[PDB]
Amino acid sequence: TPWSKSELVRQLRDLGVRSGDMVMPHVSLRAVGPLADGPQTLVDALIEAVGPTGNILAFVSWRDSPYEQTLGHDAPPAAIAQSWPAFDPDHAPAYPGFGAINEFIRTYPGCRRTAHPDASMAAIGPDAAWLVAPHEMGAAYGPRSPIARFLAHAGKILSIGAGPDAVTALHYAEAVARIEGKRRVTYSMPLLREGKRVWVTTSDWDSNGILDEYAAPDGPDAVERIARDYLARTRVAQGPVGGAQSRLIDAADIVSFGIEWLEARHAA
Ligand SMILES: CC(=O)SCCNC(=O)CCNC(=O)[C@H](O)C(C)(C)COP(=O)(O)OP(=O)(O)OC[C@H]1O[C@@H](n2cnc3c(N)ncnc32)[C@H](O)[C@@H]1OP(=O)(O)O
Repeated sequence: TPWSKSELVRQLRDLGVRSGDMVMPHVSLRAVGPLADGPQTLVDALIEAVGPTGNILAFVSWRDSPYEQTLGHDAPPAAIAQSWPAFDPDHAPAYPGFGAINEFIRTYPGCRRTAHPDASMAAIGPDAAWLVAPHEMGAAYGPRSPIARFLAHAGKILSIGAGPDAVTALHYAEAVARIEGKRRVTYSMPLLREGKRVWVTTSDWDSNGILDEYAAPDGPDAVERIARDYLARTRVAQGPVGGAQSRLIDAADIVSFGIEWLEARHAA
């Protein structure tokens, strides 16, 4: 029998979600189980849990991000630059690999979208416009990014049946950690400025592994190793959301743990 919206709200209340919270969810819909009206039931429950003054922030990215097609080039290759669609924030579908719930979040009425096509975040609430902008190329997940403002607003990370590798907020820890040999990447994104399509090439921290030893694809990255060490040492509210084992993590605490984690293992 499918979970109802009221049942999910009660579970979110037991986990510790309160009205007015700023919550960032990472969801495995298969772990949640069948819902009354599909994935929209969980979206409605999250919005009711945080209340009218609460906020939802999701890393949704973009289904058609030309990341690999422009990686390692000082400019988009000719075939990519001439035909790739421009990133239209209010019309770009989310990246499916990060969870099918994100396409329901980004299409919710009133949801805002950041202008960074590869690191695009979706936000719902009174602080959505403040979270969503600015999000310029070269500041994907570090300072001046929605994650940075999320960390400065007592944000909570809601892992619903998702693995420790999904903690997007830990990309901020990699960005500011004073360690040696941090990996950087160069790619190009097609932006939409005043209806005109503009290619922007930038360099930023490698979000697929900040260090060489964490960047192998077979393959736990620095995010997974930090999150596993954190969850093995920290008391965190845990309980069911639907059929999924869930965690409500203090974002500022796990990021401070991540900075100390990286700086303790690598010289400056
Ligand atoms: C450090 C970083 O930044 S990592 C980047 C950010 N990544 C994240 O946030 C990921 C968080 N989520 C996770 O980690 C999860 O474990 C995942 C997404 C990787 C895998 O979990 P899954 O449950 O297998 O994927 P998902 O959440 O999308 O749900 C899949 C179900 O939704 C279904 N579905 C897909 N689209 C729709 C749709 N429009 N309508 C209804 N159902 C849909 C799929 O068919 C599937 O159902 P099925 O069992 O019948 O095949």
